[PDB]
Amino acid sequence: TKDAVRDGLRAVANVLKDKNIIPGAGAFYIALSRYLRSANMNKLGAKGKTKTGIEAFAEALLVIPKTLVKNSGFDPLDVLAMVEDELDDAQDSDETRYVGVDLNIGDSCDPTIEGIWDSYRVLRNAITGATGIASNLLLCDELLRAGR
Amino acid sequence: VLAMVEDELDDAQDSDETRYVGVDLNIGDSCDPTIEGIWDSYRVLRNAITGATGIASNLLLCDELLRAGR
Amino acid sequence: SLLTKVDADLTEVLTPIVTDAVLSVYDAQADNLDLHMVEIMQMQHLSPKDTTFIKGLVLDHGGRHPDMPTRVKNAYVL
Amino acid sequence: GRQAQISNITAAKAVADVIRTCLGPKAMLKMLLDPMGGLVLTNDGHAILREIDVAHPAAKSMLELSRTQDEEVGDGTTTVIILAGEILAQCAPYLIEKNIHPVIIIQALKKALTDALEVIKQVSKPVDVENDAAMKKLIQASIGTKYVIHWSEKMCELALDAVKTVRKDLGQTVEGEPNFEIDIKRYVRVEKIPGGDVLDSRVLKGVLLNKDVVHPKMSRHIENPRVVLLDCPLEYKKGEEQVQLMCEQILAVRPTLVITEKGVSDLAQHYLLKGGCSVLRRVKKSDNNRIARVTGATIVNRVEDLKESDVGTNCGLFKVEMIGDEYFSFLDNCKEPKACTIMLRGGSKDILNEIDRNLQDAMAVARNVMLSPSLSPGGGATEMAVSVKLAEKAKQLEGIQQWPYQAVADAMECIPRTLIQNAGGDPIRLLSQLRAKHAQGNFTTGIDGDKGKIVDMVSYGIWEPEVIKQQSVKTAIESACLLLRVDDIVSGV
Amino acid sequence: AESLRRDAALKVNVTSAEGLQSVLETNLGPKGTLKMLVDGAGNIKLTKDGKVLLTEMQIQSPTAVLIAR
Amino acid sequence: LRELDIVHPAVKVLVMATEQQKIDMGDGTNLVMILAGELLNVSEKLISMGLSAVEIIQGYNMARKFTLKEL
Repeated sequence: TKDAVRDGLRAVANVLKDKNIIPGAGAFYIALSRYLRSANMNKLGAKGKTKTGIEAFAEALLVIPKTLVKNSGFDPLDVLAMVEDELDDAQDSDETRYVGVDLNIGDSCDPTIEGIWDSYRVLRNAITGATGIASNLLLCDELLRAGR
Repeated sequence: VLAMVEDELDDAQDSDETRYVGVDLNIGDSCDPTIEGIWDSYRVLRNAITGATGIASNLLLCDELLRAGR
Repeated sequence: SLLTKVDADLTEVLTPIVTDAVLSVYDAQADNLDLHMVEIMQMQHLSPKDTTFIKGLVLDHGGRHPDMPTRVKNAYVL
Repeated sequence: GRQAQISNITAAKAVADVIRTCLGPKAMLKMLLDPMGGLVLTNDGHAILREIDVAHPAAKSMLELSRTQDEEVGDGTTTVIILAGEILAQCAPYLIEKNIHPVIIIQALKKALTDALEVIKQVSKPVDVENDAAMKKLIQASIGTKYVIHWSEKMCELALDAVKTVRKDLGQTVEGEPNFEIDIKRYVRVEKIPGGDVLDSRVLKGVLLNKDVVHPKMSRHIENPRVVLLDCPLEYKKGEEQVQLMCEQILAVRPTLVITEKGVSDLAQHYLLKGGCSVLRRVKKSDNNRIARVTGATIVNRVEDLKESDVGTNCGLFKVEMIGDEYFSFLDNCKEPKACTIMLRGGSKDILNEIDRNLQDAMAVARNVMLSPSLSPGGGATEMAVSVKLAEKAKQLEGIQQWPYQAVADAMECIPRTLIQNAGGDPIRLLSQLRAKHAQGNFTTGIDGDKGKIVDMVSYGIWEPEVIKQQSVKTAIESACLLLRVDDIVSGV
Repeated sequence: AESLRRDAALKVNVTSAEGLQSVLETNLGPKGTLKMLVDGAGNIKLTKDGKVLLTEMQIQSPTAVLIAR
Repeated sequence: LRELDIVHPAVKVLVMATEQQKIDMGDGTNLVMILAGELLNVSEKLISMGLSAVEIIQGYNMARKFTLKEL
């Protein structure tokens, strides 16, 4: 209980400080992974060889919505195709509609109606933070054992 | 070689024409297979794609390896 | 944030407590917020379902006399 | 026997095995596993080598030679080890299988070192040492990829003012000519100043002291204070009126300022108060030599021996005005007293400590351009261009040294191949095309680190001073020959 | 005197990362699992916080050290 | 339980829950330990059947509220 209270106070602390809010339940990760995949294909302004490694970053952002449904026993491939079908109908219309994963029912959901929101400051340092940590692990070719 | 071929095929669609692209092993870049002269029979590749699809699919269909008869 | 760390049955109890905890101590202005000003008391006696929010401050050792009054409304602190 | 010669080459390769990918701006990060459970993720080449525990004694020799180069120059530490490490690899079959005498190989490296320095002088290009805009893209090599990248424009003005002040041409053939005669150690010594701003940082010429006034009521502004230096402080003399007599000996010239190395008792403060002179105690001994050079007061031990020749000329201001909640003292003036004191100001002490090491390394690279008025192409262009000239000069030798001489060209091509292995491209395809571009391209074709495609260095303008390229190949030969001089290793006291 | 290189690390680093990933994989989300960690103190503590999990367990693998930071 | 040496730390969870019955009400300590042990046996078939332990916990929370109203 003490861990839940201290985590709740620090989560609301960033709500009053930062005026920006992001929806949770995988709404930010699914939209970002789909946007980055179709952005570089249309623009083609990076490189031909670099887009190979960029695809690995886009596919690595879909593990969070697949993890939430994995603990509940739901098929991660079923819930992934249902969200993509809703995002395709949202791209045709010029309006703005957000889609998110509903863990209770198993289908998609509107994160604004359900009320699942995540802090902007937490998710802003989550992408940049996990980038530098995972990159440094790939830069070590050989393990160095010394000092004794 | 994978990036040079994919970038060449995309530029051929915008130019409104038909240009075949292939891998040049000697130079390392792409090549025109009609000029170089590399051609494969239709019956060879028809049974290759169909044959490799049915045999490889049957390998994933195996639930368990049973040992009997000895 | 609450539904993650509990079984979701305690969230409905702590929903009004956590929400009113920040808004009461923090007046609405530019200013800033301080989480250290919010006291945390731990008790192993009562069940977690009966927990409540404390707007003021609580102390450990009180005076023990049998004739002390149970409830005192509008008391002066000196 | 021959077993010790194999271990010498193996120990040199084991040390270079770690820094293989540590060469170049694209160098990756290494993980050092400590026996206590700690890890070091820093990618610095010379910072890891000091923590590496080695067994074979030749590996300890590479650490001592790299430590000497680390003090002179900030970079190029891993360049010498990789270059000297690949020489033993190419000369391994020549020393053993070909049965070549080791001194012949050592003598061949001495003749190859002389021809290598001549090629470096030919590929060098003239550069203007007095151009302030030209020194910006040079010093930037030690600037970029650091926190000082935003202040780089202001960092160049702080470095050029310190180098140009203490440099002396003195060109002549009589007593010998030091080129610009730069002294970094004593004169360019920097003292950090807490508080302030980095943009407003200026180069002061003089000696700075943080000690404030030792008397409650004293004049905070003096027109022309005269510095008086002494050793024995003002107090009652003891064996291993007297205090007033020591003050009258200083007042014989009626000075307006009194600076004492050690502390000052409260009795001497009242005697010098009526004389109209400030009292300043707590001065280090190392600064006393710099104070005499920025003032001219002769340092004297006994107060009774103080000479009248002391002068307070060339004193800009006495202003004690508070900076950073601490009273300071500024002896800076409008003239150059053959020295300077760099004043570094910032928004915290952690920023000042980072600028300190960065500014000293920035001026070290700046001096490298001042000492040698020439630049060499970087990014493996210099290493490949020399290897091309080595193949042409190998045909005119006509001797037994021709075989070990050709092995040097193979080691010269390992540095540009090192940048390619970290680039991710095909090393065999790029080295074959890169070697052909130096013949008809006037050694203008380098290697681009960010992109990875072979391009010319005239556009991006990547250049490094010659003294770094000279000391890199000079130490590598001395390091490779030293390992070949030891054919046997014994133990015991 | 050969130029052959090795991996020996990334395959072990990813394998060590996949082991730590599966520990915190089921601990993420409101539908996740709550795990008990007791090291030497005889004090039962159950929390899904990823930082508390790494501080209460001593991991010799160098891969989890950077993740702990 | 206070006089027995517990090895597995998972058993201490039931021991700590057993003391909750003795301190407050003081009666029914055997009803708490025996019933909690059977809830794991009936859940062993559900964990094996492929029903996730998450919905198993959610099922007990819905069944607990239905039982308290019938008491």
